[PDB]
Amino acid sequence: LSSGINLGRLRLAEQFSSMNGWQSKEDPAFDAYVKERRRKENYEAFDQRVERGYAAAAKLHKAEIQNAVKRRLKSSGAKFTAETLREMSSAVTERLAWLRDVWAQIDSDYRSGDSARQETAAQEISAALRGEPNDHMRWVYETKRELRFAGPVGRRAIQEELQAAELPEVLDEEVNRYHDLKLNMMEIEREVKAKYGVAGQQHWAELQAAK
Amino acid sequence: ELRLDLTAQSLKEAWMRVSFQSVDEYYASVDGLDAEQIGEVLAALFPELNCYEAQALVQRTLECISRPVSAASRQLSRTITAEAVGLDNAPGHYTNFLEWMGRLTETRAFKTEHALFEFSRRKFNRDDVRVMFENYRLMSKATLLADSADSYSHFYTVLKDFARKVAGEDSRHQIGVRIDEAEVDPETGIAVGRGCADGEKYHFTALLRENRDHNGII
Amino acid sequence: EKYEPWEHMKRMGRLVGTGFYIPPEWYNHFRMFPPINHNFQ
Amino acid sequence: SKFDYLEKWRDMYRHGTLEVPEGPTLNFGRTPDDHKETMAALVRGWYQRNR
Amino acid sequence: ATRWLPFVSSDLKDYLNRYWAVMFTVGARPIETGHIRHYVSWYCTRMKVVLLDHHVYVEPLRQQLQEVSRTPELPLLFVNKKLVGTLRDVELLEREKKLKDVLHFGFEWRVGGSVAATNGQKSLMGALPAPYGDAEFFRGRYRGPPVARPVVSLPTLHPFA
Amino acid sequence: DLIPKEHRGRFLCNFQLNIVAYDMRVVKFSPKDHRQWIYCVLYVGSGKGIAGWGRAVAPSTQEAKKEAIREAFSNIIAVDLEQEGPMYPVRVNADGVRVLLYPARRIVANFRVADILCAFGFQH
Amino acid sequence: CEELAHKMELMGIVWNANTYLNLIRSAQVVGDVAAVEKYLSRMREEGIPASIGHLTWAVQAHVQSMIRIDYDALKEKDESPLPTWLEHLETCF
Amino acid sequence: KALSPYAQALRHVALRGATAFGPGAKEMELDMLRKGTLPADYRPPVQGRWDDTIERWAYAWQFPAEEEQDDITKSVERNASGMQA
Amino acid sequence: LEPCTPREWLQFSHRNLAYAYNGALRACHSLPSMLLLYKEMKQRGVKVD
Amino acid sequence: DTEFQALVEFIEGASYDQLISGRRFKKVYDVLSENDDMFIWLCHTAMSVLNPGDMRSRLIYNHLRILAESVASGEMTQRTAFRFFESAVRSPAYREIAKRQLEGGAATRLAGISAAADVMRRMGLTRRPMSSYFELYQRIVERSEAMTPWGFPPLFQFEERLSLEPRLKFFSFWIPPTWNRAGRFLGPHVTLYPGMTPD
Amino acid sequence: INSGDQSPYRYVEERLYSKPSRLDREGVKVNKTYALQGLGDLEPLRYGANFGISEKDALKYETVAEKAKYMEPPIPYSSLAARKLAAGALWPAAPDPEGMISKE
Repeated sequence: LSSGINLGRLRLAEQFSSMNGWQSKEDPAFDAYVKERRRKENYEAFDQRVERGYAAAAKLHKAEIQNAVKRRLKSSGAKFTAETLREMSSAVTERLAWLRDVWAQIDSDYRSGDSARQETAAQEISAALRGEPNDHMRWVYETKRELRFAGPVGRRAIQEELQAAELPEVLDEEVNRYHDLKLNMMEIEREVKAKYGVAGQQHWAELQAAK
Repeated sequence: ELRLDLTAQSLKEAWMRVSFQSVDEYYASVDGLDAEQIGEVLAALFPELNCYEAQALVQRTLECISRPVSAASRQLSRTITAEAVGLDNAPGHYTNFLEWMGRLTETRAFKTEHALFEFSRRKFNRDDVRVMFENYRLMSKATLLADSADSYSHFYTVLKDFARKVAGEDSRHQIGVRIDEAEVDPETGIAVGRGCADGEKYHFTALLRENRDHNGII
Repeated sequence: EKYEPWEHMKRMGRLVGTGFYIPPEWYNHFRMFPPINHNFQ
Repeated sequence: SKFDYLEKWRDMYRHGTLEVPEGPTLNFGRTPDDHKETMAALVRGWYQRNR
Repeated sequence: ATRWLPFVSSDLKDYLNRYWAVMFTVGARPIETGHIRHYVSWYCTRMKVVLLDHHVYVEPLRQQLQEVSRTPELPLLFVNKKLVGTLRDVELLEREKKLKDVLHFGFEWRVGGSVAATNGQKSLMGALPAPYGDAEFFRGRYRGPPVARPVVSLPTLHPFA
Repeated sequence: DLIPKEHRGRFLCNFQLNIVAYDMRVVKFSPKDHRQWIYCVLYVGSGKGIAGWGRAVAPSTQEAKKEAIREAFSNIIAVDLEQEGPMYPVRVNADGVRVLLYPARRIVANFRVADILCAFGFQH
Repeated sequence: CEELAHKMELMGIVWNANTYLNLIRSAQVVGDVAAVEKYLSRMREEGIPASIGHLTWAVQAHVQSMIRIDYDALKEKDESPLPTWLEHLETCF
Repeated sequence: KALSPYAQALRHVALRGATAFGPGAKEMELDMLRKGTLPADYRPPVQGRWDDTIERWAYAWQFPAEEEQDDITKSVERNASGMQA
Repeated sequence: LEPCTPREWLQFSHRNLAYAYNGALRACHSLPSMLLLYKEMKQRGVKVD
Repeated sequence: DTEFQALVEFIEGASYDQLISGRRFKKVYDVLSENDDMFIWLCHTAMSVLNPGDMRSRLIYNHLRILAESVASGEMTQRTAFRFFESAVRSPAYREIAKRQLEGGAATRLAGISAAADVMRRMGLTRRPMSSYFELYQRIVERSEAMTPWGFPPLFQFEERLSLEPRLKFFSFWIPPTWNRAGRFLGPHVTLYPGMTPD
Repeated sequence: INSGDQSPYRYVEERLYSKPSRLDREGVKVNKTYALQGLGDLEPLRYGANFGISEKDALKYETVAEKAKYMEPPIPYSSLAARKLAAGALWPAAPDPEGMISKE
């Protein structure tokens, strides 16, 4: 019917159909669009290795949030509806933005130049790539459970202490998922034998004799 | 090629004697000097140099700011053709892509991954496997952890010799015949060689000398 | 015809509609950008 | 826009008009005790703004 | 729905548009037609052979073939309205393993480099760009296995094969 | 690993199994050796919309059951239990076996088919 | 509706005052003042100005939020919803 | 969350700390490449023209199409004097 | 590789090692890297071709 | 890396046994060749031949991008992914777009493949941080889908059935049981394929 | 290869193209006949992983008609298939013509 919309998309079709009309100085409108894109990119873009680490961490956090909501549904016997899907997606997006800022700290450290800051950024990037989960998250879960089970004055104290810290929103389901999973025995025996040596071996021998 | 490379380096050092790149300038591919400036200086300093050679010097001087030799694109042009990549009436884009691809191929990761590809294609022998085993054995645990950060360094430290082998006609060892050293008596200049046949029946030792005259008999 | 991508989309739609299956992201993404149809043209 | 303000501040920093500490002041998520580090980094600014 | 009628047209373009693979020949070149038939049948592609000796419109079709192929060579093969060429070109495509695709799908690989010359599986050893060139000035470079060559001609088994 | 990867972390319901049939089947590997494997067909159901049926051959009953369950989870399907059953007659013919599925207010099938209807959740 | 808007983005039909108005209305019909504020913030961080219609539908999101709060789960805690009602009226005025 | 652009920029600079005003990731990659200390992990920022071309393609798949540029009836509406005549 | 058994002694030779060292030198990409290899060539009895 | 572990095990075992054995080479080769890179590169090569301006091309581009992301994340299996891919490729709009593209003298296909390599690196669709670029070099310098006129490998599963019939004589895909003398081991349980001999 | 009371050609034929060889390759425990291990890109594309169709699964169907009815389509493409395409090994090279010469 050749309207404004149809004519606009028809005109946009051929320039990108070819390889000529969309180059560095051919289309000023496309040039301005790309300039804005690059202006935003140079600010919100990280270094490559930190980006890889951030991708791994974001994958882990997405999986954990999904596991939390699945735990809620399995426990309560409800059914996964569109409202649940939207809540899931919104929580995931919030957590991704939060840890995006966290890895903004990490990237700034990695690019600072200071040897100690670059060192710390390097070990944390390496841990993220190897997939070992953070200790900050462990502390967050422990503190959330402590707040849940604390009396009123203790709750107020911790809540006002941490209210400005900007910790991520953790679902009760996620905290309980962290807490519930059992603790391994080999790591415990290794740690006790390393921290106490012969006393550790003697204690573990006594424990196994009890077994 | 050597003439052009050295002239480009001389001009780059002259410019540095006389005098960082931003993202916009990098994308525009505008170096510290312009093609017109390079052409004018070359024409002034070198009268006899022809127009085609002057254009070549301009191109090489412009390109040495990025990569000194950049000989990979010239070769890759023969392997990959414009029609094949579907870029026939866009020579500028074709050359841009060829430079991009050659400078990427020159990278360490590219060599490591080509070596891995060939290993998967089974073009190694027991000698190559032994060399890889020696490299891995001498590689230490702390060095392994250090190279795991890069994720290509630990592959390369093991495949380095096989990386040479896979690049055949340009860098591959040729195991030729063994060449020993002469063993002749200094005083009488006699060489002693051995020969056997039938196991224990026929055994001979031949003494060979240089007959200074042209009258040699056996 | 039993293996058509449209039929796969419908089967995943019923699975997700039961209420005890967790949809993949590609289900909603293909609802947004459905398979390319040979018919009607 | 955030980026317009941020670019203007970039130009001000380049000209020396404004001073920004080297390294992140608002830091969180990396260590269990990080709001404390942020407070330690912001004490000077808070006191100067109040007085 | 209609009676069977052999197709005839004075235009080479009608043949190209109608038949996928069409070869024009004559009865005086049986061996070349036999070889092209062997190749096409080996690759299992429907092919129409047209003898121009008794074909009506012989001169029109012949001049059209000559102007499209830029040579008088009666045994000629066409696929997707293009010219693959005579027996020599068919043999060349068979040699470098592009005939399967030019017949089945109608396009010649333009990748560059030969696939026939292989010692084993096909890989990329020796394909990477050489820094600075100078592939010739490494006199002790790897030269490959000791290829053997014949001393005399070993008379051909058949005057045709 | 019994559930395929595409269906791994997605089922929110507990499945319960039953076997349509076990059987003994002879399989030829070479003209000089014939082995005597076991053939099992079974189906799994959740009782809330998700169910499937699989079958397999294996040299042992447990191996056959494992493979059959893997196939059943591969070929799992689903329905809608808003009305706990159909709302119109469905007549299909799967190469000789002609099956009618119609609405009701109870289960009006023999025991074998009633078990499948329970697996699906179709009470009406 | 949300996925149609996302498809507009991915197809390059950039969002507009009307698109954000549709999103705000969709959030209001259920009473998501949080999503309404996030949409207004997205508009603000973009160049488009929010208009009196957007403010109207923010107020409507507020009234729906007042309606939707769970008075049974509030009673079981013995908590008056009056502070929440006052918060809503304060922000609207 | 509901942060306005001003507070968003302030938070950005708080999260970075005077590195936000530095060169940038691409610029630091360029400098590392020229100085020769570029880990094999990194994609070298090389051949700016072709890199820009491919990035332009990638952004081209999202570029909006201009719609309804000008309407003659609206133009006639706008000029008061002509409509009065 | 250092020859240890007589089978490898039947293959070891300085002028032939010149071939392997030329190949490594050509593979090298930086003059500073080739300097260590050439210094080792000279430290060894490798015949320079 | 798991593939690094496989390479280490292979070299260890070969040096231990003083021979390269079929078992151990099979193990290392399988560890090396188990990856979805083939399908993701298939899908992105198909995406390349599209036009960034056409709206139908944009729809196909996003469909194939979603498909590649899903297979990479492992949500959808290879067989289902191939069914979706072959449908989207056999579509008539895709063939019209590719035919329009191949006509010009300057086609944006090369830029498409390069941007595909960059996207694969960034999105983490690869096995190693810089594998996509060697993949691209291989696809360009070696017979693959990137060098075909349509952007998919030259198989009859990716061709039109109406285009299949008039070219090759195959029938009018199993050996009839009446053929008791076909080959040494050929029987009715041995399948055949239109344009290839997988044997 | 080691050939006993049989020619090497026939031995490799049996160990490549055969019911027990295919079953062992798919991973079915057979003893008298074995497939050839680790052939890289040389094993037939019919028996490459991610191609063809699984004979361990095909054992489940008692008749060829039942196999045709219940057997899902084969995967069109694979890594080994890409290698074969690159080598040009998707169709054997044409042998010399025999339909135009007499039998010697």
